[PDB]
Amino acid sequence: IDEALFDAEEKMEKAVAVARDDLSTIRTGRANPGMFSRITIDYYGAATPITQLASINVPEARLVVIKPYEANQLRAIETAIRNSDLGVNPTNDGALIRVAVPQLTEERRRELVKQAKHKGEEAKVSVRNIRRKAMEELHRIRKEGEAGEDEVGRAEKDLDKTTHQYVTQIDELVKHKEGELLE
Repeated sequence: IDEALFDAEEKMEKAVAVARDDLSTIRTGRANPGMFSRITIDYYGAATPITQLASINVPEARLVVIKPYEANQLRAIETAIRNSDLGVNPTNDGALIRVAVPQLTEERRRELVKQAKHKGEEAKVSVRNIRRKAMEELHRIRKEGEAGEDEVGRAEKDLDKTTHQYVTQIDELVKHKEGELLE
């Protein structure tokens, strides 16, 4: 009864952490390491993100220079960024990669808004399933009489409040990203 509830809340908090991460990978004006973390290369038969194979210094708000842990790899990485949906032009001074992040085209903004909204919807749906799982658990507990009708009743109101609070937090992260996209 407490397990179903305390473990649900913790799952929710975790889904909100994941959502936050996922949303930060969204490309935007003001470059950041976040957008590169989803681009990855064939590193000896398995894949591996550019973010475990290189260091990502961000000089200007609209420039990013990268320093691969291994100098021969420098090229495969440059290829990766050139392939991304990020719509960016890579370059290299032989040991490092220069990447100037063009201004978002207006059409591309609305595009990425839709993406951010979708990630929210995804994370909110999963919070709701976490809740349904524990809610079905309390319903079980009430049927088999392993706690009083008043106990469970209280725990159902508490879960509902907790769920609402985390769904609301995900809408926040969305609205913030969407505002960040439109200036």
